[PDB]
Amino acid sequence: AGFKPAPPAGQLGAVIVDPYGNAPLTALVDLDSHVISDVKVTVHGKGEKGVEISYPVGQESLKTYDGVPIFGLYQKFANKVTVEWKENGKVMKDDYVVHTSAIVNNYMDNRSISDLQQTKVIKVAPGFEDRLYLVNTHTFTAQGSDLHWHGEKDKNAGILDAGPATGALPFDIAPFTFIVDTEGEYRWWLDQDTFYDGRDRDINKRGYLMGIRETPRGTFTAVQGQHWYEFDMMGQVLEDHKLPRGFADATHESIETPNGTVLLRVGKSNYRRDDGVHVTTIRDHILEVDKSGRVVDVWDLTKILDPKRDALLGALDAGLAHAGQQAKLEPDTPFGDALGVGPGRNWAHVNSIAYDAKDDSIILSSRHQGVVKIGRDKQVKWILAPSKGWEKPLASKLLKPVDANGKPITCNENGLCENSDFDFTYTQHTAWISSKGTLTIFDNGDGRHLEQPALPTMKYSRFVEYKIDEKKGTVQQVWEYGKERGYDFYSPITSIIEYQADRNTMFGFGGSIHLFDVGQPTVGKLNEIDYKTKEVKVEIDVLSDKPNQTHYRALLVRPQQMFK
Amino acid sequence: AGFKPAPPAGQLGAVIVDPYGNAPLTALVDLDSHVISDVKVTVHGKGEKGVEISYPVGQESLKTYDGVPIFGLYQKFANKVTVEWKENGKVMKDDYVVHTSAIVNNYMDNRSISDLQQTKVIKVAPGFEDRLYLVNTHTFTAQGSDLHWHGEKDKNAGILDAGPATGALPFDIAPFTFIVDTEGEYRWWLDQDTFYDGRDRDINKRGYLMGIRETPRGTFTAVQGQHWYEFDMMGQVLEDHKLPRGFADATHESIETPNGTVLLRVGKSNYRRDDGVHVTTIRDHILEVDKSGRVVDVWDLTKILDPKRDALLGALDAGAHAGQQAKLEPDTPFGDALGVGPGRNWAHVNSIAYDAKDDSIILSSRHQGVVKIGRDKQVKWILAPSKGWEKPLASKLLKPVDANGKPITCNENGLCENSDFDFTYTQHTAWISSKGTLTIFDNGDGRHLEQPALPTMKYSRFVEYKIDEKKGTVQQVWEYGKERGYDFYSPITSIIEYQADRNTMFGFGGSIHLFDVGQPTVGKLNEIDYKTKEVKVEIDVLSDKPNQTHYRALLVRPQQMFK
Amino acid sequence: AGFKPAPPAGQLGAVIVDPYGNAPLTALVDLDSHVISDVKVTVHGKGEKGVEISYPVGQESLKTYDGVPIFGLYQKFANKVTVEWKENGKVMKDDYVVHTSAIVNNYMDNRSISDLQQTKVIKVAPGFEDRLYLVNTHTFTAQGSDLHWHGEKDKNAGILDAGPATGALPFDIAPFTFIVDTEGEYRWWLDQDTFYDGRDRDINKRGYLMGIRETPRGTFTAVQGQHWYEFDMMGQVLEDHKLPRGFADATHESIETPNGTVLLRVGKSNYRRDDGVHVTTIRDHILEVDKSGRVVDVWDLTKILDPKRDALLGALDAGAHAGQQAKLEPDTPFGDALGVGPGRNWAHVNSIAYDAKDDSIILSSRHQGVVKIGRDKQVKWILAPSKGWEKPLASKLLKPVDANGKPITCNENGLCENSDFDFTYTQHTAWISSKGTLTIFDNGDGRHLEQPALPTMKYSRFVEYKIDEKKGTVQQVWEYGKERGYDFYSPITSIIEYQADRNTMFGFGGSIHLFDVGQPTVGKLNEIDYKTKEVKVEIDVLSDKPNQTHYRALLVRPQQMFK
Ligand SMILES: Cc1cc(=O)oc2cc(O)ccc12
Ligand SMILES: Cc1cc(=O)oc2cc(O)ccc12
Ligand SMILES: Cc1cc(=O)oc2cc(O)ccc12
Repeated sequence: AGFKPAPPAGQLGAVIVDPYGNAPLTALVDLDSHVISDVKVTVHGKGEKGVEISYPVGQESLKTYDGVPIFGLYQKFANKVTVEWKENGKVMKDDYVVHTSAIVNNYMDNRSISDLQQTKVIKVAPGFEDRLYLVNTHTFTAQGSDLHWHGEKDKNAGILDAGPATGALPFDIAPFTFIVDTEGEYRWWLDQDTFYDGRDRDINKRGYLMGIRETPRGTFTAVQGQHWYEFDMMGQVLEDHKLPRGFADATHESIETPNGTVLLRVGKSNYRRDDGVHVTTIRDHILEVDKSGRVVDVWDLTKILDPKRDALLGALDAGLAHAGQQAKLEPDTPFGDALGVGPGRNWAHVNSIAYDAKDDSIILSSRHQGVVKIGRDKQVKWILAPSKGWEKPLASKLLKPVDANGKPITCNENGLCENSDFDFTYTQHTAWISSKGTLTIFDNGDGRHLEQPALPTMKYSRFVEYKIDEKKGTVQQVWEYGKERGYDFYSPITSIIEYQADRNTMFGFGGSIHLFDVGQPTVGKLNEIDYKTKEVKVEIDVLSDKPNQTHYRALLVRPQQMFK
Repeated sequence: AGFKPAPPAGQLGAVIVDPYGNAPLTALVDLDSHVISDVKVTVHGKGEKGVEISYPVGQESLKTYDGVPIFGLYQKFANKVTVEWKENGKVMKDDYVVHTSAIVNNYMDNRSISDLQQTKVIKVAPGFEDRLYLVNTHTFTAQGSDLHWHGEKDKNAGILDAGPATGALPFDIAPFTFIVDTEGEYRWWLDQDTFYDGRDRDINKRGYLMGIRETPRGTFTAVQGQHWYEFDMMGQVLEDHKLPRGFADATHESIETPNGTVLLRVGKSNYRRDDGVHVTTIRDHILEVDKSGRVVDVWDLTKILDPKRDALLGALDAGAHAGQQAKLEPDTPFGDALGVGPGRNWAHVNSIAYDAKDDSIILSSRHQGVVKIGRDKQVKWILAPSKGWEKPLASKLLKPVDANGKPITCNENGLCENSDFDFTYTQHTAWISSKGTLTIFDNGDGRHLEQPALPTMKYSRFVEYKIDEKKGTVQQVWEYGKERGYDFYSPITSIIEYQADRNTMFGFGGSIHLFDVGQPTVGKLNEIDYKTKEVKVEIDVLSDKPNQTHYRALLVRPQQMFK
Repeated sequence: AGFKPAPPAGQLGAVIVDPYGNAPLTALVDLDSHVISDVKVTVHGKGEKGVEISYPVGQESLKTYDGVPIFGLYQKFANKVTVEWKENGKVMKDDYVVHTSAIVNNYMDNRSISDLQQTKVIKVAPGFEDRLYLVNTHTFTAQGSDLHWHGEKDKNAGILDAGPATGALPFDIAPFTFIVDTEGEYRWWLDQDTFYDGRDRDINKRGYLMGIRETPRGTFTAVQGQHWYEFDMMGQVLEDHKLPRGFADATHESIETPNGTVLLRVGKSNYRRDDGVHVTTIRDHILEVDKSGRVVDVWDLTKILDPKRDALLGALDAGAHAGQQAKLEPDTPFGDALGVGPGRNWAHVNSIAYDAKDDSIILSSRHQGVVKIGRDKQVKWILAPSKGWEKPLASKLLKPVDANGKPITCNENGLCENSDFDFTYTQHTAWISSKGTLTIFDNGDGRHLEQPALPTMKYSRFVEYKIDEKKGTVQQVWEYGKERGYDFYSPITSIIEYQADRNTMFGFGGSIHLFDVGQPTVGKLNEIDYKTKEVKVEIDVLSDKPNQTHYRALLVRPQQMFK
């Protein structure tokens, strides 16, 4: 004999904790050749106020896992799990005790407050107890940024000098990926080693895990460094693709379209500038790729927008900590991940993508320029931004602010409006299309009205929603929130909103609250705001495990959709 | 810085050889940020009778490779290549001299005749000089089969005994993957390290590279051991998927459907038999999987067909001990062995065809026949001699008919009276031609459910059928090879596929002379005129070790490779 | 059972080609549980003037390989091999025909002249026909240098600027590693994938394969990037160590001591300068490490020597912009660049010798000279022109003397009056011959701390010295090459080593014609008679791409390879 496999737990197979080895708060009930249907799983709340997690499991899932997927376990706990099915026409039920192990943070040093990120529940309105949020955050590595792309030497550089760096390889950090419930408990953990290894020098396993977005299959896409991925809630890495050889440094976003493709935000490696110098470009290219990893289309933004436009670039906050100081651009800023104009500098900093199925177009959030729609035809359709700095042909594409009745609102070139609640967005994020059809944006608000304010705390962020009339070329602000909440609700970077049709709320995550508060944990604030009354239905704070460490994004995840 | 990159070769960028590192007879012309269109590549023939290779290159390819793909080089040679394009409305052309290195066989030993498999051009009709063929063949490793799946110990077994083996892990061999032109020159090579490593004991890089099929994108799918793949002619691995956790041992076939899914042939690991014993089943499940590697559907053939049917199994060549008829036993231990029941090689399914018309699959069972099975998991029809089949299945058997539609009388063994009609035996590649007919490679071992008096009395056929599903009849409408006898007999493997572009039947017999101890095995590439039956192409491929079968070959077209 | 292993070839086991998968011109005769002794292998020459290769094989090797190691095959050939042994007191012999595959260069592009480096046999004196030489050379990758270490941003730098680079990660190139016989045939090849992968971005498989040195076991040590290695002539990787975490960028040398430790040349990562800025230092630390990869000792040369000394640095060829004298600057950014101070290439140490007699190390500093440093971390003596050196170091300078022991008068630039005596400049391989003398390859760039009127006025020397450490004197006792002029001038790399078996000076000039734009670079293998100065061997190796330096070569002996 050798060693036997786990024996059957009840009326099906063994119950396997973490089948794929990437998700320790998950398990699987082995099917053991049983033919079953009507499968329904219930993970009971831990103790008194504990949140219960419940979902149906589809056939494709049962077939793919060869078993019933168990999602929503607590760490280091004797979880109580109920699985119900139909077998041979008869109704069946098993009760399992599924013991779990611990969540490990593999990236800790003297900066660490503790191992895990802390949660504080601030508000949970009745009827929102069941909400689950996936938090896409990260934690500093001991080493810090240790690698650069090698670039091309400029003719004006010292003859003796080594070659310069290029691109944005140092944009690299350990991931911290979990689902939190409304009691503030971790109910899912993605092992950090799934995608990342910050101790090895294998660039295939470095980067910044970002752009976690749900697919039509209830699975998720993601980007990290030079690869893009698809994974599921069982921790199965379903796709792992290298970027096509011409491109590098995928960050911020990955979204599956209805046509089966995936949009990514990358840079072009070995991009030849008009002066013949080769650079890796920064955050200014869009790819459409298929599940074969092949390029279906590319948008080179350096030829579509205006890379010499510094209207917003010059209005920016230097901040860490050289904070509260307006960015002074320089002609000789060396190429690299650096504020500046031109291909090879961070002139666009595109940070989100939305696919408009209606006209086969894409909407981009550019942190440093504004928000634009670009066609399949590579033509600018419209731009949402202050008018300053834009030249013709592009100035003609700026949308015109109007009111509820459609009458022009009067705005200066800096985007400051007269006698109106209307305001443009500035250093914004997640310009997405809601189920309503409108354009929702997280208006971070750094460099608002194209200047820094008199004092540093005079900043605020907004959840805003616009209605756009494309034929008329008009934009109407139709909803906003957070303007009154001041610095204490200001995320200078990252962050996301998304409209939730099911309970008519606006979901939001402010990812860098108190970023600049030296020695203080950064706050990620999960919010759900009632769309009609503007009341807080959910407010949950996530505190970084090291001081002054931004979070990136969060998602409202629904267990009902996870296992098609 | 420090060391500079390759400089531009002509008017575009550098020309890199084997950019992905898996295809040493390819190159890439870096785009270097040039905006180009109307691209056309030409690789010139080597010497006097050398075959030129020419193709257009699409925008998707330009964008994917960040350059112009150069396919069809010769090894260890100063290839002459011409690239034409349009840029700023101007017509542009470059001529490049692209030097290549050598093709390496990493699996040689005292059995090796030489390093590479030898090609002999026998016949090339005018107008067929341009043809290219991808040969999916293999080469023995020094150690042979070295790993087994662990099975469950049987209760009739000894108390002290170690557990048995199960499944088919030993089905494992180094790949030998190349494209040959009609001068018998190698024009493409897939490095053996791309997918395989027979020296390491990482099961993820083991198995039997098989089922190389073109996709709608001009790329190819393949299976090997516990993974399935997609790659392209630049040697880029586009997909690499583990089989879903319930399944094992993917062999023989992989085909992309029009719905974006892929059909695979696997076995079930930890399959619970009715007597409670768990086994890895052998070559009797079909998976439909999506490009995420998830299971869209599963056909469990042990519940759809009849695993107890020994009609054809009992009548098989044992081949060390070839020639002999296979005497089955009730106690054959579970494993990759001839036998009945789940956990033995009762079915040995070796090809799949998706029928888009009714959303069903056509399967070739080496040991049972050819069957259509529906999305609903119901048998729609069976092409096979009637012996051994019982109701409810017996009634799905197709009935042979003539050109006018009248019954052909056949005994239960598939022997027909006064007819060219014959069923298929131990067959392969039951596919659906562009005509809508069923093409099969009829290997012919166990023909008429018996062994012949003499081994040399065996023959193989290309054969084609017209099926009326409504009427439930089958009509043999084309055959070839019966009259070529033994020197055309492939006991195993092999394939045919109807070519509409030039009305030929393409064929590859993979195991000609397999049983001639000490002799190279012959893989014969053939294009046969569909009307005249004239041999338009015949090329023989000889194994680099004796008694080493080839699997399949494909007719590849350069103008489809780079979408 | 499934697929059988290779069967026995003769009276032992199967004969496997490239058993470890890294050395395609080797084979192994499986022992198959035979108990043998007195083993001798003979690989016969190819054709008329072919060099036979013969050697004994020890019990340790038999046991390690589980078989008889076959070394010295030709590529793509039916090698004839004879194996003799003793078994049960009977004398035994087998003759094997061992077929091989081809040698592959995986790094080719439009710069490629052809796939392999070309060899030209110029001179082979009788009694030197058997000589074998391992050539440690390299080949440009398509992309060139693509990665940098990230450094610490300097406070005099722009607020908006991204952080700078540091260290020498770009020092990275595909290896080209082979053994040539005196017919100029390749008799061994180390697969480039053994250690390197220039297509992937796994830094563990990057760098510059260097410092290949024989060990007391007849195996070899090497360094590449962030790892050090030990391998043998069967292509077996015996050790693979990461550098200790404080260190980076191992280049140029690796030598095993008699105490079981290994000496390496690295840089320090996160080295804190006195101004508080952290850098990866360049080529200025020596590690002694044990076979566990642990640090036994460290020599930090930035505290032992003088990093501010620009005597030789200021006088260097800039070579794109070759010929020009190097005009140093105070603001040269830290990095792999000519300059003073920690974090610039002030030292560029390129060889190490352990002196067992007093437990000290002799170093060659390309930019400073030759120095002995003790276990105690004290400078024992310095071989260099006196310019730029200040006390306390100035006083450790050796003083030149004649055969009778009398002073030779030299200016501060190393120009001597009425003497053959000259110091070394930008030199390499300051080793200790079996005679106890110091041998150096005097490249000669920056000779006499100046550039010449004309570039063609440069020459290189083999040179030998007798040092009295007690007296503090140095005596030039042998030189060669000054009178061969430019066609013998190696600006960089290169090596010599005294051969006692036949009283020759072995040499390899690695960069002959380096600056002839568009021309292959020449690596010249030489054995020079120590008494007569007659050229006993001269073989030229030509780079596969223009202007591509070679590093080193070693004289290898088959009868030592298999302990
Ligand atoms: C300044 C900064 C820090 C960070 O950790 O992440 C970022 C992500 C962005 O998209 C833009 C800016 C930052
Ligand atoms: C009998 C046999 C030997 C082999 O080497 O390969 C095979 C492949 C198959 O699909 C079926 C049978 C065989
Ligand atoms: C100048 C130079 C070029 C090179 O390719 O390799 C080198 C190696 C060295 O140790 C020192 C200098 C060089």
